[PDB]
Amino acid sequence: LEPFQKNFYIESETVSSMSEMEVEELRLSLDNIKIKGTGCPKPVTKWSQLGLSTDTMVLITEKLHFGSLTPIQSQALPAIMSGRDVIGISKTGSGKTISYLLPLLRQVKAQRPLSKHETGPMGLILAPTRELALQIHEEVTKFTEADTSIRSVCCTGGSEMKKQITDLKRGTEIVVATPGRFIDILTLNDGKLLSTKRITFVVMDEADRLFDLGFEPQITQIMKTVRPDKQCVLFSATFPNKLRSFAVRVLHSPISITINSKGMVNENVKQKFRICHSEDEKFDNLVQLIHERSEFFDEVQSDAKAIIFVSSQNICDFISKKLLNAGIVTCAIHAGKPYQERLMNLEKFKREKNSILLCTEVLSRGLNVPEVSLVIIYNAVKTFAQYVHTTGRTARGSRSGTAITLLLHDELSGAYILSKAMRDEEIKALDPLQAKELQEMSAKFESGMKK
Ligand SMILES: Nc1ncnc2c1ncn2[C@@H]1O[C@H](COP(=O)(O)OP(=O)(O)O)[C@@H](O)[C@H]1O
Ligand SMILES: [Mg+2]
Repeated sequence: LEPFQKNFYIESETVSSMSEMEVEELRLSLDNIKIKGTGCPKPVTKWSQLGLSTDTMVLITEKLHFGSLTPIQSQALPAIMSGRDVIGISKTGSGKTISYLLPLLRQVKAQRPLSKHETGPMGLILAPTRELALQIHEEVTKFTEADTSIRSVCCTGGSEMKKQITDLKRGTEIVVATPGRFIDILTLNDGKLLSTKRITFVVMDEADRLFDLGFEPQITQIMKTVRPDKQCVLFSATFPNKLRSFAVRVLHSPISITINSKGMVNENVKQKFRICHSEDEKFDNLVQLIHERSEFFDEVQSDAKAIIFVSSQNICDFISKKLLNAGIVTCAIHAGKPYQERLMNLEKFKREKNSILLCTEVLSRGLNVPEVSLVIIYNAVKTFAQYVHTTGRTARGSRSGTAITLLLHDELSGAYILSKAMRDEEIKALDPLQAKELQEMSAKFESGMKK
């Protein structure tokens, strides 16, 4: 019942100044960060936005040379440092260790040191295997080497547990342990060797594996004995129902952070693109797509509408007229038409069988049209939010249709977005060449950015 500080995070002015629209775009760009729970702070983008110690900043930026945070770090660090229970779900190799380690270190460092009668630890990291525990312990050691105030001990079934004990005799601030082994240590020396009294921070790492390998009973037993108001975090590559059930029971008002759990675009949407080398070739492709649609219609005839999004009023006027020369009728809408003429076009589009709407991307914001069978993005969009909003005009659950982007060969940010928004399955099903050109473009954008 001794009071302890859990909430340390002071949001930097740079992050505070970020608008909610900017945060949404940032979360999309960081491998589709999705949050559940209330009061999650904005994600950070620099190590310097976190109030880390000078020494930690040196290790991270000058010895490990980390230049950017992973998505799970960007969002999990501020949330955990704000004292919240957090569930973090992110693919293997995405930096989950540091995501919990830096906040653990901060909380532990802030507390009253162990008195001579206190065994520790203050922090507990549970891992499903000896090998994993040892790895975590290595990281903990690295980040605590320069600081005498924090010791770590790795408690596993590692050859000489006898070499683990003698160490525990001296006390420790952090224990990294497999769950069965931790419980065993709790009974040694009449329960006087290692105590849970001062545990304020618990981490469950590789938590799906903690459960698969049969540790739920041990972990339940551990949670029941740690103080109820502990901070607890759970990190894992997957989040099966049984683990969720455990998490919900055991965590207090947790924040859930998932990194690319589902597609930012509805999975039923068929995403496509065509790379063109000039506006002329782009228009030729548009006409061809429209012709292929019409052929399909006859074939089917043994109401599927389309929207073409363009960037500007001028391009809208221009394409409407060119399509008409090619014998293609459209309803066009852009801010240069009076309100009545826009309504007229909307109602015509809705009323007419297999109609085509030509619309500027900004008129699409407040667009009163039902979802459609086909979206053609004539001018490739350059943000994730625009791409999700535009392709979303064909998202209709199981009855979703097709979204096609006409991409110029120098539209590197457009390629980058496609490369991240399309499904892995879609990218894999691409013709080797298409996939090659897309990746090169994406790569070019990526390098061009940092450099
Ligand atoms: N921001 C970062 N930039 C570069 N490398 C990182 C970053 N964060 C972590 N790493 C490194 O990436 C590797 C995998 O990190 P880890 O925490 O083991 O991933 P996970 O736990 O998600 O599988 C490790 O070598 C780790 O030190
Ligand atoms: Mg890990």
